[PDB]
Formats: sequence, C-alpha cells, structure tokens
Amino acid sequence: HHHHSQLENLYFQGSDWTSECDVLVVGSGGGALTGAYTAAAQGLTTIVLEKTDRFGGTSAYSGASIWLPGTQVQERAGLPDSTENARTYLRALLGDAESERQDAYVETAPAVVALLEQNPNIEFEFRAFPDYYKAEGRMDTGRSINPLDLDPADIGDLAGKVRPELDQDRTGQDHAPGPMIGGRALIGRLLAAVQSTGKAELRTESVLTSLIVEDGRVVGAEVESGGETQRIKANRGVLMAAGGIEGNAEMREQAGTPGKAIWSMGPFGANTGDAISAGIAVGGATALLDQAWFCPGVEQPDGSAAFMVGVRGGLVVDSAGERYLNESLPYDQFGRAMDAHDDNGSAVPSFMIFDSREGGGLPAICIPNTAPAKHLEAGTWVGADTLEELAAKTGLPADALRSTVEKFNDAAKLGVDEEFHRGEDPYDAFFCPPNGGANAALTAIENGPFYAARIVLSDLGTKGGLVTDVNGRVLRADGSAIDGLYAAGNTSASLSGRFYPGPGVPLGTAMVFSYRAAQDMAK
Ligand SMILES: Cc1cc2nc3c(=O)[nH]c(=O)nc-3n(C[C@H](O)[C@H](O)[C@H](O)COP(=O)(O)OP(=O)(O)OC[C@H]3O[C@@H](n4cnc5c(N)ncnc54)[C@H](O)[C@@H]3O)c2cc1C
Ligand SMILES: C[C@]12C=CC(=O)C=C1CC[C@@H]1[C@@H]2CC[C@]2(C)C(=O)CC[C@@H]12
Repeated sequence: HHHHSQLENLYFQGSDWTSECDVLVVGSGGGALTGAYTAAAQGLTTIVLEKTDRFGGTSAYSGASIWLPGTQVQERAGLPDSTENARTYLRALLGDAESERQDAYVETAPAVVALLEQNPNIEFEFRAFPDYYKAEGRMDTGRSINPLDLDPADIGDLAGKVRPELDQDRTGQDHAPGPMIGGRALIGRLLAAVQSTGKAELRTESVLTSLIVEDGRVVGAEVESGGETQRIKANRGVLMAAGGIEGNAEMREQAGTPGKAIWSMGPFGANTGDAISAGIAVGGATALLDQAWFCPGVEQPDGSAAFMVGVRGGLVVDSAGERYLNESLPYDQFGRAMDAHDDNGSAVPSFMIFDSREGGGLPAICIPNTAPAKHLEAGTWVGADTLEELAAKTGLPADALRSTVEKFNDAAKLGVDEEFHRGEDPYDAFFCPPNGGANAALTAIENGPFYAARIVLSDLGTKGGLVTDVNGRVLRADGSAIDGLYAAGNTSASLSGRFYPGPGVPLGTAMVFSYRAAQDMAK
C-alpha cells in the first residue's frame, strides 16, 4: 500500500464517487473522534474511517489523562491554575518555537471541554498526576483531566468495537471483567457522542490509501473496505488523525527516529505512516520525524516491549554496570537519556537491577505485565543469589556492578542520591509507597535473589509528521495551505518539539487541533 495521490480527472476516466460527506475523518483516536464530534454536532455529515477492526488505536490503550488546562473541569475541582499559568509552563519549556500553536492549544482547551461535556455521553474529572519539568507554571499535582469510568452497557454495540487494554490486546483477548477506564472510556464515550449526533457514519476495516486532488485542492480520498476500493467525496475537508510512523521500521530508519517499530506500544500493524505519506504525496511538508514520545520498555520474550512507568525501586546500569540517569525521571526524559548515553549499545539495552522486595516483581508498572517466570524462561530477565553471579549471567562487569549497588545502597541509607538526585522531585515521589527509610524513591537493594531486566527505547507513538497551522491545515514547504486537508495527533508535527511537558499532552493537542480543524471546515 503506497499513498500516491489520485487526480480527479484521471479517475473520471473510469470510476466515480462511491459516497459523499462534508467531513471525512481518517483514524478513530481521541483527536479523530473529537474532530468527528465537532463536525457532526454542528450539522456536517461525517464519515470516520478506522483501518483495523477496532476503534481507538493507541488512544484506547492510554490512561486517558488529557492536558486541557483552565477549563470548567478544573474550576469544579477548585484548582489553583489558569490558561495563563499553563501558557507560562509551555513558554518556559518550548520557547517562541510554535508559540502560535501553544497559544491556540491553551486558549481553545476550555471550548473543547465545554462542547464535549454538553453531550450526555461525556464527562471528565481532574485526576492528580504531576507535570514533568521544573519550570514556572508547573503543577506539582498536575492539571490533567480523565473521562469517567464507563459501564460498557451504556453504549450498546460500540463496546465490542473498542480496542482493549494492552494486557488483553497483545494476548488475543477482549475487555477484562470490570468497567471501561482510561482510553477504553475515552473512546467509548467519544464513539457514543459521535453516534448521538445522527450525522456520522463509523466504519471499521476501512483504510485510507490515496487522497484525491482536483486543481491542487483535496476533494476526497479512496478507502479500501473488504477487497473493494471506494471513492469518498469530502465537500469541506479530510481530517487525517491516523497516528504516526511508529509501526513502520522503514520510515523510522529513513527519518533517524531512535527506537524500533517492534518496541513501539502502538497497536501492532496499525500506525504505518499511511496518512503522513498520503499528505506528502499531495505536497505536505514534514518536521520532527526523528522525534517520538519516548519511554523505557521492558524487553519481552517475543522481542517487543512493555511501557515501564512509575518506577519505585531498583536502579539502572549501562553495559559497563554503572548508573547514568535518575531512574525515576518522567518516561520521555528517561528515554531521551538512554539515547543520549548510547555508545553503539552501551545504553540500549540498559539493565534494571532489583531484589525480592516485591516477591520477584520488577518495581514499576509494566504495560503489559508479563509474568517474571516467563521473562526468566526466555532470558529477558536473569536471577541469581549474588550480584557476582548476576553480573556473570548478564555479561556486566562484576566489580563495577557491585560498587554501583553498594553506592546506591549508601544513598538509600542516607536518603539522598549525590550522583543523580533521585527522589528530589514530586514526579519521582508520586509512585512510591512509604518505605521505613528517609527517601521513598531510594530503597537499598539487598534482599535476595537479585534480578536484571533488559530495558530498551520504547515509544508511545512518534510525534513528527505533517506541518500544520493553528487550524490543523496541512502546509507545503512554502507555508501555503493545501485546501481541504487537515491533520492532528501524531499525523501532524507536535508543537511540543523535543519536550513531553506533562501527562495528557499527546491526547490534549490531538483533541484541540481536531476541534479547530472541524471549526475551520464549518466556515
Ligand atoms: C499505555 C499508554 C498510556 C498512555 N497514556 C496516555 C495518557 O494518559 N494521555 C496521553 O495524552 N497520551 C497517552 N499515551 C500516548 C497516546 O496514547 C498516543 O500518543 C496518542 O493517543 C496518539 O493518538 P493518535 O491519534 O496520534 O493515534 P491513535 O490513537 O493510535 O489513532 C490512530 C488510528 O488511525 C488508524 N489508522 C492508521 N492508518 C489508517 C489508515 N490508513 N486509514 C484509516 N485508519 C488508519 C489506526 O488503526 C488507529 O486506530 C499513552 C500511550 C500508551 C501506550
Ligand atoms: C503516565 C500516563 C501515560 C501517558 C500520559 O500522557 C499520561 C499518563 C498519566 C496517566 C497514566 C498514564 C500511563 C498508564 C497509567 C499509569 C495507568 O494505567 C493509570 C494512570 C495512567
């Protein structure tokens, strides 16, 4: 499947429009469905194309934490925060680079939240999760909001169409027993809201392949559904919110993107840069293709990874058996530090070192969560009764590994880490239950057996793609808009550059620029 552009005139020699809509949405992530809702709610006929047999993509896997600050939702919680406070935080991290999109992000958040909560299927609440950088306007508790838990019965036939959590989806399973939470709830509610409008068609196994141009304007796109090709006309526009290049090893190697397709937490085979490709084919510029939403990943027997988040013990060594980062860093800064320290394989993989404090468990949240016994049969993890035997089994220098652990244990006994300042930040302390020691993030590694887990450079999607303006319009290298073409989420180059400012920025940006694209199409 290549994403070459089809000219209207050339197609007129043979075929014709299968269907017509005002707004064609490609993808069914948080952005896609927010854009679809915005379009359909104000009377525009809308078609949503999902490539796979399940709506939601990585947005479904998410915890549905959303960085939409200064809204009616944080007002109800009485949060000491504002549009201007969130605007300062972004300015302090990102600078003047993309300041117009920074302004539009923070200024439009309130309207996106107000439009969505109006729908009986949608309600959010503030949930504490710290912002990720020391800077003016940081919220030590967070300012991010989450959809309310959703009883799958309230949405009928849509619950079985929603992609399940990673602990189910990569083991051939559907939703696990309780309610829909995190991204399952975000996608269930957005699907039900889009459907409530009576102006939207929701399609599974409908793949975008090529955009249709007349006289340089996008007028529609051919979508493959069940062996047959269809030609869908879009009177107002095509919103492309179909994710990034995360699943395409060839586009990543070409762009110089660190990590690997097989380490991405995107749904296997889903996000293969189809929409970025179709956008370049009609003259769209690209930026930041070497950038991803990075995270450490626990290497799996099958060669894939698990998102390692909320670290609360252990330490991490490079291939010399030495600490080189604060292991408690927010996952994107952790991942960037693995890549920066990588000297042809000294940091990728890294080795997470831990003891039996958690009964053999690795001291973090791993998504998905493979059983220790499985990692040990497979050799992704190794165990031993001594650090000397552990260094032997991993090929780590034994004397260095022993010094590293003895020095980390002295730091745990003292309650400060001289070397990397672990535990001296509200993000670091957030995940840690009280221990009987001075710093909750620093626990002496001394209760046998001892484990070494392989850590790789995973991602939560790439963040490079098509250049967009404040209204989600796709731009050519010259700054001019391609008429009828919008992109959002990881189809579009993030305003965040080399930064992951706080929880919910991927979904928050996606939802705001999808809303703004719909509004621009309404005219
Ligand atoms: C465990 C986990 C937790 C996370 N938690 C959060 C969080 O709380 N908040 C947050 O902001 N971010 C979070 N993230 C990151 C976030 O999920 C993603 O970066 C973000 O959702 C990307 O959304 P998207 O719209 O770019 O892509 P997706 O949500 O993946 O949507 C893309 C969709 O487009 C479809 N598609 C692809 N190609 C085509 C095509 N050719 N035609 C039609 N459809 C196509 C795909 O199948 C997919 O369904 C988390 C990630 C993970 C893995
Ligand atoms: C770190 C995270 C991810 C990316 C992002 O952007 C925002 C968040 C905050 C919410 C957590 C989520 C990851 C998954 C978590 C840990 C859960 O399973 C419950 C709360 C979720």
